[PDB]
Amino acid sequence: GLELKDRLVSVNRVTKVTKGGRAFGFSAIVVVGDENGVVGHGLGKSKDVSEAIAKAVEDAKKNLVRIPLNGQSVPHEQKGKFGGARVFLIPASHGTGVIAGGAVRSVLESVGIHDVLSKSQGSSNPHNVVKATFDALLQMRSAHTVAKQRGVSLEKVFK
RNA sequence: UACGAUGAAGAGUUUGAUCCUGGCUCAGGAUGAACGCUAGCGGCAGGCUUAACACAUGCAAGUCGAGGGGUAG
Repeated sequence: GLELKDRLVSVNRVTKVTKGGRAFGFSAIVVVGDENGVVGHGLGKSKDVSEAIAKAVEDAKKNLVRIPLNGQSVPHEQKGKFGGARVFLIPASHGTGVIAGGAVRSVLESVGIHDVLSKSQGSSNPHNVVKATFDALLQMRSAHTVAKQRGVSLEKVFK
Protein backbone atom coordinates (compact mmCIF):
# COMPACT_ATOMS: atom_id res chain seq x y z
CA GLY A 1 0.00 0.00 0.00
CA LEU A 2 0.85 3.69 0.29
CA GLU A 3 -0.37 4.81 3.74
CA LEU A 4 2.02 2.66 5.75
CA LYS A 5 2.03 3.10 9.53
CA ASP A 6 4.86 1.72 11.66
CA ARG A 7 4.88 0.28 15.17
CA LEU A 8 7.89 -0.46 17.37
CA VAL A 9 7.48 -3.86 19.01
CA SER A 10 10.62 -3.90 21.16
CA VAL A 11 14.00 -2.19 21.46
CA ASN A 12 16.76 -4.24 23.09
CA ARG A 13 20.24 -3.03 24.05
CA VAL A 14 23.09 -5.43 23.30
CA THR A 15 26.77 -5.41 24.24
CA LYS A 16 29.96 -6.82 22.72
CA VAL A 17 32.97 -7.26 25.01
CA THR A 18 36.33 -6.08 23.68
CA LYS A 19 39.85 -5.52 25.01
CA GLY A 20 39.11 -1.95 26.09
CA GLY A 21 35.61 -2.15 27.53
CA ARG A 22 31.96 -2.67 26.62
CA ALA A 23 30.73 -1.90 23.10
CA PHE A 24 27.04 -1.06 23.43
CA GLY A 25 24.48 -1.26 20.64
CA PHE A 26 20.74 -0.93 20.05
CA SER A 27 18.49 -3.34 18.16
CA ALA A 28 14.89 -2.55 17.24
CA ILE A 29 12.01 -4.53 15.72
CA VAL A 30 9.45 -2.53 13.74
CA VAL A 31 6.29 -3.83 12.05
CA VAL A 32 4.92 -1.50 9.36
CA GLY A 33 1.58 -2.14 7.69
CA ASP A 34 -0.99 -0.46 5.49
CA GLU A 35 -3.68 -1.42 8.08
CA ASN A 36 -5.77 -2.91 5.23
CA GLY A 37 -4.03 -5.76 3.42
CA VAL A 38 -0.23 -5.71 3.71
CA VAL A 39 2.27 -5.75 6.57
CA GLY A 40 5.96 -6.42 7.12
CA HIS A 41 8.47 -6.71 9.97
CA GLY A 42 12.06 -5.51 10.07
CA LEU A 43 15.12 -5.45 12.29
CA GLY A 44 17.47 -2.50 12.70
CA LYS A 45 20.86 -2.42 14.44
CA SER A 46 22.77 0.77 15.27
CA LYS A 47 24.32 2.73 18.15
CA ASP A 48 21.60 5.39 18.55
CA VAL A 49 17.96 4.56 19.21
CA SER A 50 16.59 6.88 16.52
CA GLU A 51 19.08 5.56 13.95
CA ALA A 52 18.20 1.98 14.88
CA ILE A 53 14.47 2.64 14.51
CA ALA A 54 15.05 4.41 11.18
CA LYS A 55 17.12 1.50 9.86
CA ALA A 56 14.45 -0.92 11.12
CA VAL A 57 11.59 0.83 9.33
CA GLU A 58 13.71 1.28 6.19
CA ASP A 59 14.42 -2.46 6.16
CA ALA A 60 10.79 -3.35 6.94
CA LYS A 61 9.46 -1.19 4.09
CA LYS A 62 10.75 -3.94 1.80
CA ASN A 63 9.44 -7.52 1.47
CA LEU A 64 5.82 -6.74 2.26
CA VAL A 65 3.32 -9.60 2.14
CA ARG A 66 -0.38 -9.76 1.29
CA ILE A 67 -2.74 -11.49 3.73
CA PRO A 68 -6.41 -12.50 3.26
CA LEU A 69 -8.60 -11.04 6.02
CA ASN A 70 -12.08 -12.12 4.88
CA GLY A 71 -14.75 -9.74 6.17
CA GLN A 72 -12.91 -8.25 9.13
CA SER A 73 -10.54 -10.97 10.40
CA VAL A 74 -8.89 -14.33 9.70
CA PRO A 75 -10.96 -16.89 7.74
CA HIS A 76 -10.17 -19.93 9.90
CA GLU A 77 -8.03 -21.10 12.82
CA GLN A 78 -4.30 -21.56 12.32
CA LYS A 79 -1.15 -22.41 14.27
CA GLY A 80 2.34 -21.02 13.77
CA LYS A 81 5.49 -22.16 15.55
CA PHE A 82 8.74 -20.85 14.01
CA GLY A 83 10.84 -22.55 16.66
CA GLY A 84 10.36 -21.17 20.15
CA ALA A 85 6.99 -19.42 19.99
CA ARG A 86 3.64 -21.12 19.35
CA VAL A 87 0.79 -18.81 18.29
CA PHE A 88 -2.79 -19.95 17.68
CA LEU A 89 -5.20 -17.61 15.87
CA ILE A 90 -8.99 -18.08 15.83
CA PRO A 91 -11.68 -15.83 14.27
CA ALA A 92 -14.41 -14.68 16.63
CA SER A 93 -16.93 -12.17 15.22
CA HIS A 94 -17.28 -8.74 13.60
CA GLY A 95 -17.29 -6.82 16.89
CA THR A 96 -15.27 -8.83 19.40
CA GLY A 97 -11.84 -7.19 19.31
CA VAL A 98 -8.20 -8.18 19.07
CA ILE A 99 -7.44 -10.41 22.07
CA ALA A 100 -3.70 -10.83 21.54
CA GLY A 101 -0.48 -10.76 23.53
CA GLY A 102 2.25 -8.14 23.66
CA ALA A 103 3.87 -8.43 20.24
CA VAL A 104 1.04 -10.26 18.46
CA ARG A 105 -1.28 -7.31 19.13
CA SER A 106 0.88 -4.91 17.12
CA VAL A 107 1.06 -7.28 14.15
CA LEU A 108 -2.68 -7.96 14.22
CA GLU A 109 -3.42 -4.22 14.41
CA SER A 110 -1.00 -3.40 11.59
CA VAL A 111 -2.26 -6.10 9.22
CA GLY A 112 -5.85 -4.92 9.63
CA ILE A 113 -7.59 -7.47 11.85
CA HIS A 114 -10.20 -6.12 14.27
CA ASP A 115 -11.76 -9.22 15.90
CA VAL A 116 -9.61 -12.28 16.60
CA LEU A 117 -8.39 -14.40 19.52
CA SER A 118 -4.70 -15.36 19.62
CA LYS A 119 -3.06 -17.55 22.25
CA SER A 120 0.74 -17.62 22.53
CA GLN A 121 1.42 -20.93 24.27
CA GLY A 122 5.18 -20.65 23.95
CA SER A 123 8.11 -18.28 24.40
CA SER A 124 7.96 -14.52 24.99
CA ASN A 125 10.70 -13.38 22.61
CA PRO A 126 9.68 -10.47 20.33
CA HIS A 127 12.20 -11.71 17.77
CA ASN A 128 10.47 -15.08 17.35
CA VAL A 129 6.82 -14.39 18.20
CA VAL A 130 6.45 -11.89 15.33
CA LYS A 131 7.82 -14.43 12.86
CA ALA A 132 5.55 -17.10 14.37
CA THR A 133 2.55 -14.81 13.86
CA PHE A 134 3.70 -14.25 10.28
CA ASP A 135 3.99 -18.01 9.72
CA ALA A 136 0.49 -18.53 11.15
CA LEU A 137 -0.94 -15.68 9.06
CA LEU A 138 0.63 -16.64 5.72
CA GLN A 139 -0.78 -20.19 5.80
CA MET A 140 -4.37 -18.89 5.65
CA ARG A 141 -6.32 -19.38 2.41
CA SER A 142 -9.82 -18.00 1.87
CA ALA A 143 -12.93 -19.83 0.69
CA HIS A 144 -12.50 -18.69 -2.91
CA THR A 145 -8.90 -19.91 -2.86
CA VAL A 146 -9.71 -23.36 -1.48
CA ALA A 147 -12.60 -23.68 -3.94
CA LYS A 148 -10.35 -22.77 -6.88
CA GLN A 149 -7.68 -25.20 -5.65
CA ARG A 150 -10.15 -28.08 -5.30
CA GLY A 151 -11.96 -27.34 -8.56
CA VAL A 152 -15.41 -27.48 -6.95
CA SER A 153 -17.99 -24.70 -6.92
CA LEU A 154 -18.20 -22.47 -3.86
CA GLU A 155 -21.27 -24.24 -2.48
CA LYS A 156 -20.01 -27.79 -1.92
CA VAL A 157 -17.23 -26.51 0.34
CA PHE A 158 -20.06 -25.17 2.54
CA LYS A 159 -22.78 -27.84 2.25
C1' U B 1 -18.74 -15.88 0.48
C1' A B 2 -23.22 -18.67 3.72
C1' C B 3 -24.65 -21.92 9.04
C1' G B 4 -23.78 -21.77 14.00
C1' A B 5 -20.61 -20.37 17.67
C1' U B 6 -20.70 -14.15 21.49
C1' G B 7 -15.52 -17.37 23.35
C1' A B 8 -9.04 -17.96 24.78
C1' A B 9 -3.93 -11.02 26.31
C1' G B 10 0.64 -11.12 29.33
C1' A B 11 4.96 -9.13 32.26
C1' G B 12 9.42 -9.11 35.67
C1' U B 13 13.53 -12.31 37.07
C1' U B 14 19.74 -16.84 35.70
C1' U B 15 24.00 -13.86 31.39
C1' G B 16 29.13 -9.06 29.30
C1' A B 17 25.18 -9.87 25.58
C1' U B 18 21.61 -14.21 22.76
C1' C B 19 18.24 -18.38 22.25
C1' C B 20 15.89 -22.52 24.82
C1' U B 21 14.25 -25.43 28.96
C1' G B 22 12.88 -24.36 33.75
C1' G B 23 11.26 -22.47 38.99
C1' C B 24 9.36 -17.88 41.86
C1' U B 25 6.28 -13.40 41.79
C1' C B 26 2.51 -9.92 39.82
C1' A B 27 -1.68 -7.94 36.86
C1' G B 28 -8.46 -10.69 37.56
C1' G B 29 -12.77 -12.89 40.26
C1' A B 30 -14.88 -14.60 44.79
C1' U B 31 -15.89 -15.25 50.43
C1' G B 32 -20.76 -17.08 56.91
C1' A B 33 -14.42 -13.33 56.42
C1' A B 34 -10.86 -10.61 60.28
C1' C B 35 -7.61 -6.15 61.11
C1' G B 36 -6.24 -0.55 60.03
C1' C B 37 -8.14 4.26 58.29
C1' U B 38 -12.79 6.51 57.16
C1' A B 39 -18.22 7.08 57.37
C1' G B 40 -24.98 9.94 54.97
C1' C B 41 -29.26 7.08 53.81
C1' G B 42 -33.15 3.33 51.46
C1' G B 43 -34.67 -1.86 49.58
C1' C B 44 -33.21 -6.85 50.09
C1' A B 45 -30.05 -10.83 51.87
C1' G B 46 -26.61 -12.75 55.87
C1' G B 47 -24.71 -13.16 61.00
C1' C B 48 -20.30 -18.52 66.75
C1' U B 49 -16.60 -21.42 60.51
C1' U B 50 -13.47 -22.21 67.19
C1' A B 51 -15.32 -25.66 72.90
C1' A B 52 -21.27 -31.80 70.06
C1' C B 53 -17.52 -26.68 76.09
C1' A B 54 -20.45 -25.64 80.97
C1' C B 55 -25.27 -23.13 81.86
C1' A B 56 -28.24 -18.68 86.09
C1' U B 57 -33.52 -16.83 84.48
C1' G B 58 -37.94 -16.33 81.17
C1' C B 59 -40.87 -18.78 77.12
C1' A B 60 -40.95 -22.91 73.60
C1' A B 61 -47.23 -28.84 73.12
C1' G B 62 -51.46 -28.60 74.24
C1' U B 63 -56.64 -29.44 73.53
C1' C B 64 -61.89 -31.75 74.05
C1' G B 65 -67.87 -30.29 79.22
C1' A B 66 -71.22 -32.20 72.26
C1' G B 67 -67.31 -38.89 76.77
C1' G B 68 -67.75 -39.21 82.74
C1' G B 69 -68.27 -38.34 88.06
C1' G B 70 -68.33 -33.00 88.55
C1' U B 71 -65.61 -30.09 93.46
C1' A B 72 -64.69 -24.96 95.29
C1' G B 73 -66.82 -20.61 93.76
